[PDB]
Amino acid sequence: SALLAGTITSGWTFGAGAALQIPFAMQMAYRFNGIGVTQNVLYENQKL
Amino acid sequence: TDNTFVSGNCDVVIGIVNNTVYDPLQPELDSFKEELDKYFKNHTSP
Amino acid sequence: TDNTFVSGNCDVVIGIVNNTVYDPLQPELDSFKEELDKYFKNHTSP
Ligand SMILES: *[C@@H]1O[C@H](CO)[C@@H](O[C@@H]2O[C@H](CO)[C@@H](O[C@H]3O[C@H](CO)[C@@H](O)[C@H](O[C@H]4O[C@H](CO)[C@@H](O)[C@H](O)[C@@H]4O)[C@@H]3O)[C@H](O)[C@H]2NC(C)=O)[C@H](O)[C@H]1NC(C)=O
Ligand SMILES: *[C@@H]1O[C@H](CO)[C@@H](O[C@@H]2O[C@H](CO)[C@@H](O[C@H]3O[C@H](CO)[C@@H](O)[C@H](O[C@H]4O[C@H](CO)[C@@H](O)[C@H](O)[C@@H]4O)[C@@H]3O)[C@H](O)[C@H]2NC(C)=O)[C@H](O)[C@H]1NC(C)=O
Ligand SMILES: *[C@@H]1O[C@H](CO)[C@@H](O)[C@H](O)[C@H]1NC(C)=O
Ligand SMILES: *[C@@H]1O[C@H](CO)[C@@H](O)[C@H](O)[C@H]1NC(C)=O
Ligand SMILES: *[C@@H]1O[C@H](CO)[C@@H](O)[C@H](O)[C@H]1NC(C)=O
Ligand SMILES: *[C@@H]1O[C@H](CO)[C@@H](O)[C@H](O)[C@H]1NC(C)=O
Repeated sequence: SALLAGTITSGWTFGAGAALQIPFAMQMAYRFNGIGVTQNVLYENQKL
Repeated sequence: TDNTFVSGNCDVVIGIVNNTVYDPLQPELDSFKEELDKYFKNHTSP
Repeated sequence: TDNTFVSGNCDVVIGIVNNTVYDPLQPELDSFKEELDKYFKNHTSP
């Protein structure tokens, strides 16, 4: 529960240090950048 | 405009907010416009 | 010119094609030239 709760509320920050909150759509936008897809591709398709 | 990039319009992005985005080229042309203005001003005088 | 960077010329790259590259600064100065032109035209009038 702690690992899963930290993931959805803080992304990878809680592993690197103190758990810094971040909106999940904002977090998923950082993840899209991680795979080489521009973050606007998330926001423009967030519902899908 | 250098820190950011543009895609689409405001209707699609859930949670978008309103704030000005600085175009650094604008004042670099505005002072150019004022330089142009004063050149014209002086040119009327003689 | 913002989407692309430049290196060398058209003789070395195998498979290079011909296509225009938009420079967004050009029209931003072109309408500045038209603004300038009408200023001069109006200055001839009086
Ligand atoms: C970010 O900026 C956007 C653009 O500035 C804002 O969109 C604008 O939102 C306003 C308010 O909703 C809207 O105003 C008109 O909305 C109706 C047309 O869509 C029109 O009928 C309205 O006129 C009526 O209402 C006013 C009072 O609200 C009365 O005084 C009038 O007499 C009349 O009864 C009003 O004129 C703009 O049209 C709209 N512009 C665009 C381009 O969408 C965003 O709201 C803003 N977002 C945030 C979070 O600040
Ligand atoms: C991408 O664009 C490049 C530049 O726009 C093109 O390069 C140009 O290609 C043309 C045609 O191949 C070439 O034209 C002249 O080529 C000779 C000098 O190199 C010259 O002798 C030619 O004149 C003779 O030939 C013509 C018919 O070809 C006759 O009508 C004439 O009367 C005369 O006999 C011709 O004027 C350019 O020199 C060349 N420019 C450069 C900078 O290389 C690319 O071909 C083009 N590539 C693609 C895939 O579109
Ligand atoms: C955040 O949630 C509140 C409700 O708790 C809502 O009123 C608000 O519009 C939301 N803002 C964004 C950007 O999603
Ligand atoms: C204004 O015009 C005069 C010529 O009458 C010139 O000597 C002077 O340098 C000009 N100044 C400016 C700011 O254009
Ligand atoms: C690609 O192959 C075609 C024939 O299959 C050939 O005509 C063409 O020059 C080739 N282009 C490149 C860039 O190798
Ligand atoms: C042109 O000059 C007149 C004065 O003769 C002025 O009233 C008008 O605003 C000027 N227009 C422009 C576009 O410069």
